[PDB]
Amino acid sequence: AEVFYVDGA
Amino acid sequence: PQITLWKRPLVTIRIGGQLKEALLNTGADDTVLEEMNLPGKWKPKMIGGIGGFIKVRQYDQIPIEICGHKAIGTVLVGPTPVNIIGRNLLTQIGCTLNF
Amino acid sequence: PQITLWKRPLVTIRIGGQLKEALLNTGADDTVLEEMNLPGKWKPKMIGGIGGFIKVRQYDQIPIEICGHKAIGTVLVGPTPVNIIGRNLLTQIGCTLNF
Repeated sequence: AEVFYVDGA
Repeated sequence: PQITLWKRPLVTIRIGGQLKEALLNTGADDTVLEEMNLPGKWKPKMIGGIGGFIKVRQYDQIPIEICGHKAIGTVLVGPTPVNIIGRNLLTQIGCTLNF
Repeated sequence: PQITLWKRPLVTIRIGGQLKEALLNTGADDTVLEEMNLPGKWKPKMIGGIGGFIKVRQYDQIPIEICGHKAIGTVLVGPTPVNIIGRNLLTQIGCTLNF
């Protein structure tokens, strides 16, 4: 399964 | 609309001249689209996910319609496996989390 | 509550008797927390996102209070950048997206 956290730094 | 979270909250977006499926992503600061050959100037950027960082192309002031709601903003393009609508655009469409 | 998205949707959670901050993440299928001890048996698992895959420990049927709402479900523990509450638990507390 998948976890699409995105950190914009 | 109200979107339930039993399944991935995918909706239709319109960007440039393309309709695409995208994931409404409260866990994303930025909007990240699967590789596509957009015209326009861009700046390189690196964005982090659970597994590490990836390189993307940052395009600014790009019109994008999300489920009929018009928005305009920064769109990142790179090798993401899914189109991701991030907070930068979810705010523009008046999207909230509710419970 | 109704939660807007101009800032990351961070909330206080309680788990294993301990308080932590966590990110309400509609772009996560599963819940992943930073390295910690949880009681009971776990199973090794891998999960993916931007940047690729990481190894995690899967604990099932773990109670967690998110804000003041009770959930009992699967919690993954590993080297996630941030504590993430995923759809498996967001559904349990009645969370939806609205625009």
